[PDB]
Amino acid sequence: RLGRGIGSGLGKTGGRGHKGQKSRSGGGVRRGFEGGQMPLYRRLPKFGFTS
Amino acid sequence: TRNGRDSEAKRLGVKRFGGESVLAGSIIVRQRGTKFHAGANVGCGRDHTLFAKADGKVKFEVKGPKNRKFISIEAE
Amino acid sequence: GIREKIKLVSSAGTGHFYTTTKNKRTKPEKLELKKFDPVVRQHVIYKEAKIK
Amino acid sequence: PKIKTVRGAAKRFKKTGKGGFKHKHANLRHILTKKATKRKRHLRPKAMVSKGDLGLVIACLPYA
RNA sequence: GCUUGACUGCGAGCGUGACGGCGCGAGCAGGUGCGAAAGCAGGUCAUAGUGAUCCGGUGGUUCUGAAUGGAAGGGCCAUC
RNA sequence: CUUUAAUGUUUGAUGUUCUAACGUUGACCCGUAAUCCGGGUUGCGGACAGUGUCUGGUGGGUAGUUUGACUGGGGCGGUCU
RNA sequence: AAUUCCUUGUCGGGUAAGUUCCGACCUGCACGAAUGGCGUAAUGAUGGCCAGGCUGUCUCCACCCGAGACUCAGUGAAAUUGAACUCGCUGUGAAGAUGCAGUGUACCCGCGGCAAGACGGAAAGACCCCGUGAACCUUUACUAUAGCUUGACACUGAACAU
RNA sequence: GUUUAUUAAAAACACAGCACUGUGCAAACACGAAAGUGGACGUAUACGGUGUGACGCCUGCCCGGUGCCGGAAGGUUAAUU
RNA sequence: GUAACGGGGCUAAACCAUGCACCGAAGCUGCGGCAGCGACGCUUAUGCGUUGUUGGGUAGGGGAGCGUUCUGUAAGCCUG
RNA sequence: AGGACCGAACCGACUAAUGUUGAAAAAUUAGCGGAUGACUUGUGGCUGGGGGUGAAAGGCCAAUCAAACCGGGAGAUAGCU
RNA sequence: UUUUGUAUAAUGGGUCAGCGACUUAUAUUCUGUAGCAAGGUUAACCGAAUAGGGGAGCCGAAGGGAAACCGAGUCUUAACU
RNA sequence: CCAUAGGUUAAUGAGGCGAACCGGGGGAACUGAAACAUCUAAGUACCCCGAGGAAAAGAAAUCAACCGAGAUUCCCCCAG
Ligand SMILES: [Mg+2]
Ligand SMILES: [Mg+2]
Ligand SMILES: [Mg+2]
Ligand SMILES: [Mg+2]
Ligand SMILES: [Mg+2]
Ligand SMILES: [Mg+2]
Ligand SMILES: [Mg+2]
Ligand SMILES: [Mg+2]
Ligand SMILES: [Mg+2]
Ligand SMILES: [Mg+2]
Ligand SMILES: [Mg+2]
Ligand SMILES: [Mg+2]
Ligand SMILES: [Mg+2]
Ligand SMILES: [Mg+2]
Ligand SMILES: [Mg+2]
Ligand SMILES: [Mg+2]
Ligand SMILES: [Mg+2]
Ligand SMILES: [Mg+2]
Ligand SMILES: [Mg+2]
Ligand SMILES: [Mg+2]
Ligand SMILES: [Mg+2]
Ligand SMILES: [Mg+2]
Ligand SMILES: [Mg+2]
Ligand SMILES: [Mg+2]
Ligand SMILES: [Mg+2]
Ligand SMILES: [Mg+2]
Ligand SMILES: [Mg+2]
Ligand SMILES: [Mg+2]
Ligand SMILES: [Mg+2]
Ligand SMILES: [Mg+2]
Ligand SMILES: [Mg+2]
Ligand SMILES: [Mg+2]
Ligand SMILES: [Mg+2]
Ligand SMILES: [Mg+2]
Ligand SMILES: [Mg+2]
Ligand SMILES: [Mg+2]
Ligand SMILES: [Mg+2]
Ligand SMILES: [Mg+2]
Ligand SMILES: [Mg+2]
Ligand SMILES: [Mg+2]
Ligand SMILES: [Mg+2]
Ligand SMILES: [Mg+2]
Ligand SMILES: [Mg+2]
Ligand SMILES: [Mg+2]
Ligand SMILES: [Mg+2]
Ligand SMILES: [Mg+2]
Ligand SMILES: [Mg+2]
Ligand SMILES: [Mg+2]
Repeated sequence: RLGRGIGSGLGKTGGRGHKGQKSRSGGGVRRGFEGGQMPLYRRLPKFGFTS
Repeated sequence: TRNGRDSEAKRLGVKRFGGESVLAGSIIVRQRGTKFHAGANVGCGRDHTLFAKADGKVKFEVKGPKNRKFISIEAE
Repeated sequence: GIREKIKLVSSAGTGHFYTTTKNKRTKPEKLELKKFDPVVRQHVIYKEAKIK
Repeated sequence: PKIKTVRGAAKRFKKTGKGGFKHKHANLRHILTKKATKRKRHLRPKAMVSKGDLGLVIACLPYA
């Protein structure tokens, strides 16, 4: 139970650190986000087909 | 200004030193020009990269009239 | 870059080809070289063609 | 609701026996002629996904 | 002077990168060239001369072919 | 085969003349106690105009947006492999 | 010059002295002919400048009459406010101290006054910057689109002539 | 005369006048998916738009650029066939 | 506002060179107490003269708890 | 005769002082401009939000206007505090 | 609270009381724990019904290859020590 | 000129209201894509029309694959 006092060890930040995306309500990047670059599953080419 | 340009460092130099045990094919030193020359059981790449042609200990020695520095492998 | 890429097609009819470049200002004559053909597993003469 | 797989990653990675993922090498589409044959030959065989990207791949592929 | 090794399939073991990747490589197989041979040749003294993926184009391929036989389309190889 | 002279055919290009579609914000009659509308009569126009689909051009008239970063603040200048 | 950067251009007039004004000069950085040029009586809560009259505007303020301010009785707010036992100086210090160091001074507490400080009060700074924010507006930015316009086909037919 | 009701009344806007241009009346234009209405129960001595802004003396040169107007032989070119 | 020994004050109460003392911290050592961890002696889910050692802490990670309301326990138990 | 003159009502709002938790969320006092006209005013009516209306200031459209107010999408989104 | 750094003359709070912020659903992975075990387990539904039935399915015990295919091997290649 | 339009009576029926659900006619944007046009949001919000206790759909010019199944609707799988 985060954010329930000093003694709990997870107070005043809820384990989210300081003012990042993870600290915002509903914040955080989508799956595969590489900081702005096209992710590895897009740098590499498609191959094959499903039989 | 019209300056402020450079290239990424290519990480040259000696990778395995004297007396180190190496496997066949391991490159000992990467260089520009023949700072070192290939000796016994040592090959020379197309970019003058010296690689081991046999397993053994790396030994540095100086021989010849030109006072050059040679790398050889003593395969026990 | 003004040198243009060309393809060398094997004469054996396998359809294998190599690709390289050639200078068009000089050396108008077609390029003929003996190169290995993987389909017939032999070194045969390759003839210049057009990349398309 | 059911988790949706990232379809772009599902068309490029196949799970292996020990849980790994194999992918084809890049840099072999349309500027390959100027690349040495040895370079092209090494890119032809299939490759293993690196350890750093294992977490990202598994996240994109939860059902496989 | 003679030539096309600016070879095809591979590659022990290393280097350098967070990664994508880049680089070096003896040796093996098949076919070559130059040498009488030992041998050397998987481009250029080396380090710049470059652009990922998607989409589309071209050639090859008994891989696939939505009832079946084809085909379209897709895949693979070569390549723009 | 060329050169093709004529021959029918099949599509078009204009021009002229019609009326019967269509137009009439011309006249008259009726619905009708009515400057609407509809119907009738007549005149004028007429295969146009006008409208639908498709299509080329034009279109800040009206929309949705874009208009980079580094930088001894920013802009300007310079730089980006 | 509602236009002149250099610039208070130069000369003349007005003043004891005029970076403004007026008249000229032309060297128009960067006036100019209906995005009008030049003049123009009259008009103007129009802009600038000068003179007479006039005056506490001023030299330089004085007095007086009223309404507040002050005292008493009654009623009785407000913005603000971490807590205060709430001094000066020099130095230090999230780099301009009532609160730290050193030192000096200061009996306890009101009332009428003045505003130097409490980086005083007011309002998540309007300037500056940032966000892959917002909105309006512009155009030979991009992509569209209403509208306008072109042709084909349909509504839409006949005859004749080339 | 008008204007920023609530920091700007002005040299700004309007103004009579002037010129260009569009508009033949089912007018142009505008409001309207359309019908219709305004323009106007007016008809170029009229109406709309634009710029200038009484009056006096006057309004010079450039059509290359960008628009607009006129031309239509040729080049290019959509739907369709 | 002295304001360039913190101040007083100092001709050594300054500086230089030798000493021997002492003061000086939550460091160290004593005498207790708590907790984590390591290999042992017996015994070992417990625990034992254990012993050695460790125990500043934000972001953050791990572990163990307190208390609040409600359900079962509870037609029980506490209670004019 | 006059968008003529001086000047009350009426209407405007140029200057200054006060007032700035006001008597007043724009006023009062002393002056000021127009005051037969493009005047002013009463009572009704019409034009509705990318729209109106505007002698044109992005002015005004219920103390709100470079796009009114109310409800809904809606717990928009907010790499910021 | 935010910071390299705040007695800071940086933000927040006049005070008290009450209220006020890591939840929920589904899916997936990992750890712990319990059960069964080369097997494990049912979903909807049936059902006097938290039982039982229902193994439809799902995961695992076999992989390699783009695929056809082959299979404790398989792919690559004409072939691989 | 018959007619027709039109007109006057008489019978029936309809008008409006109401929560959600249903069918149909229209139909956004914020937002996500770390911008933004295709796309997403979403045929959602909203507006309009109509009906019922349910509505809609419905008795193969359907699927299968050389074996067969046998209208529509709903649930769990198939399957992210
Ligand atoms: Mg912590
Ligand atoms: Mg914070
Ligand atoms: Mg963070
Ligand atoms: Mg088929
Ligand atoms: Mg725009
Ligand atoms: Mg948008
Ligand atoms: Mg910048
Ligand atoms: Mg000047
Ligand atoms: Mg002078
Ligand atoms: Mg002058
Ligand atoms: Mg001018
Ligand atoms: Mg002119
Ligand atoms: Mg002009
Ligand atoms: Mg006036
Ligand atoms: Mg004057
Ligand atoms: Mg005077
Ligand atoms: Mg004080
Ligand atoms: Mg002080
Ligand atoms: Mg100080
Ligand atoms: Mg006092
Ligand atoms: Mg005072
Ligand atoms: Mg004062
Ligand atoms: Mg930026
Ligand atoms: Mg005002
Ligand atoms: Mg007014
Ligand atoms: Mg005013
Ligand atoms: Mg004017
Ligand atoms: Mg011209
Ligand atoms: Mg011309
Ligand atoms: Mg200690
Ligand atoms: Mg209870
Ligand atoms: Mg008058
Ligand atoms: Mg008067
Ligand atoms: Mg004042
Ligand atoms: Mg007057
Ligand atoms: Mg208002
Ligand atoms: Mg808007
Ligand atoms: Mg609202
Ligand atoms: Mg929404
Ligand atoms: Mg919100
Ligand atoms: Mg403070
Ligand atoms: Mg405060
Ligand atoms: Mg478990
Ligand atoms: Mg059961
Ligand atoms: Mg089964
Ligand atoms: Mg193998
Ligand atoms: Mg977005
Ligand atoms: Mg009923």
